[PDB]
Amino acid sequence: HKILHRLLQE
Amino acid sequence: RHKILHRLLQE
Amino acid sequence: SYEMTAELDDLTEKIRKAHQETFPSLCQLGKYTTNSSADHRVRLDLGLWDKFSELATKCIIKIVEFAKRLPGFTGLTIADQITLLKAACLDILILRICTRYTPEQDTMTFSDGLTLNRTQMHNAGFGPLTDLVFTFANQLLPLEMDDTETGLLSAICLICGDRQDLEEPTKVDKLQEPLLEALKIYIRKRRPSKPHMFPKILMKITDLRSISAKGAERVITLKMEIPGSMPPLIQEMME
Amino acid sequence: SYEMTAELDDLTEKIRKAHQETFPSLCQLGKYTTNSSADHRVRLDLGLWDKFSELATKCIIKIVEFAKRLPGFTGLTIADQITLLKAACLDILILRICTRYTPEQDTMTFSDGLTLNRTQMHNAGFGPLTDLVFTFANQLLPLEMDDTETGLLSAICLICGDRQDLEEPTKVDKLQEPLLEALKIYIRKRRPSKPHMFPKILMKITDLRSISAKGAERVITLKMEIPGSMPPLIQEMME
Ligand SMILES: O=C(O)c1ccc(NC(=O)c2ccc3cccc(-c4ccccc4)c3c2)cc1
Ligand SMILES: O=C(O)c1ccc(NC(=O)c2ccc3cccc(-c4ccccc4)c3c2)cc1
Repeated sequence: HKILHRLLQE
Repeated sequence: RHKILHRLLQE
Repeated sequence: SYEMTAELDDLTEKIRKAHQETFPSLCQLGKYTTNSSADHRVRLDLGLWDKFSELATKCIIKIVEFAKRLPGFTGLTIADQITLLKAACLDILILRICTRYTPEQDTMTFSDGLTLNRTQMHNAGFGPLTDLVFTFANQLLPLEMDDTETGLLSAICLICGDRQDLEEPTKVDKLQEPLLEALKIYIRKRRPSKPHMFPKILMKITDLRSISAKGAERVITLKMEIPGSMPPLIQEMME
Repeated sequence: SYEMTAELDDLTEKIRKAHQETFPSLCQLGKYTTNSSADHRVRLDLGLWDKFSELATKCIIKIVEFAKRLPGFTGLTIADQITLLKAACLDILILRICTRYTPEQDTMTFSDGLTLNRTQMHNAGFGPLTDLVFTFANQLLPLEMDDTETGLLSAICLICGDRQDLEEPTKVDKLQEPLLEALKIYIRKRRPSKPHMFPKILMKITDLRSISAKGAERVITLKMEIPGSMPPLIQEMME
């Protein structure tokens, strides 16, 4: 995952 | 057009 | 004597009995094994299928007798009784087999005593859905459900008002209500310790519907991998 | 007629705000329709699909946001946050669009106002699932859930400790626990009559699971009909 990681780590 | 389940229902 | 208390104890009893008398307990079954494709995992063991499909068919028959024992079920329309059976048949097949699971040997036991391991279950027809079915069986033991809980839970699957193409959804729906109450009351009678056990047990139906959805998709895959037709009744329930 | 349930009402309020602020209420949107293939059903309308897949991407983003709003969710490891999201995502996508159903017009509205009729939902990418999803929408109306109950439900769904490949499943169970008692209570306060509403609403998650299961398979089929590739976020959530 590239997106979920970003979106979650904020 | 199976006829089993109905027969089972009827007993 | 309070009325609803009385009526629910009645319902609870009729369903427990209708379950015990249509589905033997893992403890009262004389097990026995077989060596057919027991060590390695293959596409399909025609030998195991035949026997699995025969025992499943007889369980379906058993499940049908269970429904007829449910208060109000033969009060529905025949389209609806038929419809409900076809839509919950696989749900209950899953539930029933998963309560016949033995952890130490990693195996499941049919009604004639037959005891197949995880590999044989796959070879019998579970295929790629095997581990999913077993995992659910593991997440069922900690609940240590009994004849009554397993029974009511099966009746809830069977008496579902949200099933499609029902002639009288509302009647079927009001019919499910007493069951939901009995399960709550019983679950609390049993374990007045763990209080949140009602929604936990109840929501195991979430797992059932998911496995059942994939089971139906699996059955269709089997339908082209088997060198013959499935038993006639299974055909019907899967239409 | 009730009692104090303090730090559970505060939690309940957190869930309602989290929901509303990430999901515009139906009555509060600027509806607009489209003329594209509104007449007859088709395999897939590239035009409708384009906007739909974009609104799907966006709704997923709002879903992730709604998650980070749920107390403790951010406290879980990144791996468990992802595992929980990937398992409940489609279940909530379904839930949301269904709470945007207009019974009389037989339509659904997205968060940009876009309002499609049953046939256009079909052509947007619903295919065989159209009637099934729409049936679920109609089954929700008679419950008259509000944003609080809808948010609480979506939360219970996401925060489920039975998911596979989960590292701290009891940490998750603990988080879910109050969301259950929070719902149980709020329904009792919001309704002083019909007392069998907690179960009825609660096991609508069961319904979501069926659709979400059959839904994933639709998502597989779609990649076989699509001009290019699935929105990266959609693939990331469905693996
Ligand atoms: O005690 C018995 O005799 C008994 C108990 C459970 C079963 N369960 C099933 O037959 C069963 C259980 C789980 C299943 C999951 C996915 C697919 C099927 C299935 C059903 C019909 C034909 C092929 C596969 C499944 C079938 C059968 C017999
Ligand atoms: O407020 C919005 O704008 C909004 C609300 C719900 C959604 N819901 C979905 O995208 C959705 C709802 C139900 C679905 C049922 C089966 C399959 C999909 C699906 C998901 C991803 C790609 C293709 C199909 C489904 C997708 C999208 C946007």
